[PDB]
Amino acid sequence: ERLQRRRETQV
Amino acid sequence: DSYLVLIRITPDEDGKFGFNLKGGVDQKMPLVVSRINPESPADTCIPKLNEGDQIVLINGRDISEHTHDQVVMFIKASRESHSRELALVIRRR
Ligand code: NA
Repeated sequence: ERLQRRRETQV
Repeated sequence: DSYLVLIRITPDEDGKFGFNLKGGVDQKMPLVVSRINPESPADTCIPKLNEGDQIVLINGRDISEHTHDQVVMFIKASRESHSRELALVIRRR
């Protein structure tokens, strides 16, 4: 239906 | 077919494990390792973490209904443990 830009996190 | 791997990482002096994470219930995608920093802890443990690995258990905790931020919290919290070791069960092809 819809998809925002996905977050990526450095750990 | 897919298989599971138990990965145990100790963070470096800056509290970092050396990998990037995408995913979470709010991201409509599983937890996926999107990058490995070369020669970091995640890259030099045995067995090593791989880009593309899907994380399914974090220090014994099932993460299937947790958000990206909640998962990040779980990973950082591993650094406060008695040994401060991150134990991931991942799924790989
Ligand atoms: Na999840």
